[PDB]
Amino acid sequence: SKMELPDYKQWKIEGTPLETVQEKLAARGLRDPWGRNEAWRYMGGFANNVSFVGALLKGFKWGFAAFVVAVGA
Amino acid sequence: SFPKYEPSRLASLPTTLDPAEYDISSETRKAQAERLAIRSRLKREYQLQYNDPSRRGVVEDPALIRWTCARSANVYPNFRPNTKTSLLGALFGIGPLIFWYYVFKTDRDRKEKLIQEGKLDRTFNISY
Amino acid sequence: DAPPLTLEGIKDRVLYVLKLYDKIDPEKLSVNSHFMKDLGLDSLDQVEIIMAMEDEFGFEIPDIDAEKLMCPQEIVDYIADKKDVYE
Amino acid sequence: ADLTEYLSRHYKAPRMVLAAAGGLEHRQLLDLAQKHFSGLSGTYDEDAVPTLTPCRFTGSEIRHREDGLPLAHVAIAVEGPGWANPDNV
Amino acid sequence: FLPSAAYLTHQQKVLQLYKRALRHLESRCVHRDKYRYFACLLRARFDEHKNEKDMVKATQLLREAEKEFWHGQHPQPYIFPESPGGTSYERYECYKVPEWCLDDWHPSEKAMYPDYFAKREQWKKLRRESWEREVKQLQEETPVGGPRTEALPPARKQGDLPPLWWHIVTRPRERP
Repeated sequence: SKMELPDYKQWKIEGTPLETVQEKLAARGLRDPWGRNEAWRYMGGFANNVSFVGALLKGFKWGFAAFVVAVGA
Repeated sequence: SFPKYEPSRLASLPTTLDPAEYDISSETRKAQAERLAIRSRLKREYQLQYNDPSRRGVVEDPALIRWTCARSANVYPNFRPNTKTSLLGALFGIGPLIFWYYVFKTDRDRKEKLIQEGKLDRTFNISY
Repeated sequence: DAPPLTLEGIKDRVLYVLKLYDKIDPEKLSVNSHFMKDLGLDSLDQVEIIMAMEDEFGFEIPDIDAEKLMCPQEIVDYIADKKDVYE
Repeated sequence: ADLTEYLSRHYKAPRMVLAAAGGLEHRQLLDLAQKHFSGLSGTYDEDAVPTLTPCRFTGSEIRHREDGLPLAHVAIAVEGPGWANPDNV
Repeated sequence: FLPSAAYLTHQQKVLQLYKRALRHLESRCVHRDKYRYFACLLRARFDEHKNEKDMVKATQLLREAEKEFWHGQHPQPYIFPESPGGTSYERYECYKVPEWCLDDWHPSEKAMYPDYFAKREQWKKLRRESWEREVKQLQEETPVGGPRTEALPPARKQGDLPPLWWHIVTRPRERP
């Protein structure tokens, strides 16, 4: 039984929210996070999911063409 | 930085701020150890009379039978008629009863007079 | 509604999420190792390890049980007790 | 036994103060403490430790009438400042 | 109020307050990264005064910590859907027959499942054979008349099982 478990030393965190909070916490003077545990929660097929208004923008990124075809009908 | 959480008959005091768990006496720790000893002996004999494969039936709790006979049969002894018992008996046995009595006579006399005159809704009032 | 589990797989997953942590080395991280003695973390970081694996596996363990883990072998054993990992 | 409990519970190395004055060096007294007062109890019992409960000043009066004395002693008192505020000053 | 001891080892009370404050801050704070920031700030605040060698100062800070925690708590902590009071709390409890039963089936169905019932019979042999002398003698010999604990010793003698194993081992799978 294999699952093959995509391993460590792969993330190398680099991400924008954890990077900003590490820099803020370093300028605060702590420099002791948990680690890179949020990287698979942050990037991959993640990392620029759409905002609120874009979810309503999803409605008309394909329907205008068919609507103008139906008006021309 | 708070009004210090007043306790009440509903306000259950949580085990964080007791604050009696600060100046703990050594004899209170000894009382806690005695409490541990009581629970230890009771669960020990529970596991004695509980895991027996030779045993068949119920656990025969003496304390639950003790509570039930205390709650049902141990009421009438003991008892003495005191001031509080007699007063509370007159308050819960006679008070609301005579309250409903006077309001029923009052509403009945209103109905009796209003049908004694005849100005009721008896245009059709079939199902009496 | 039937997630399969295995003892070696969940052992490798707990070892993996231990290896993800910062201040212990990824080189010397045993299956059978102490926590307070050799890995160089205190009580507080150990309970942070406990909290993170509670958050990942979706069921807490109590502080009356959090006194007495001390090693990943008993962690895998206790989580296997909660999950009852056989076919 | 109760005196032994008093000695075991109260006379404790975290809460005791060695203070001295005169013609003697601070490092000399440090040396004497490092000999003798290093290695005391320093270890409490099963968390049975005292803490200052906030005392409840009621405010009331007591009188002890006893008419065989030549003089009379009358004391009156009100609230205290404590130690921290400059109200004590 | 604990199985093993009577007191609860003050360090552990501090650790309990640590876990409950961290859990309530999980419930307080979404987005997980500002949460990580706030948790590291709280962890630093605890490490500001870790090596205080007193005890009365420690429990005074504990009292003030309890006051600030009870003021700044949260009504619904994020308790897990296996935790007590949570979403499940034995959600699939419906199929929890304890296995003292299943011997009261009809022998047609007992002919239907022969292997499990013969192996149940050999577990029953294993239960009965080690029950009397070793179990009762270890319970009556090594403890004092005040048992003083809740833990039971292993049967380290030569062979067979440590006592009380039946209901502890033979409890259901917790997910039918």
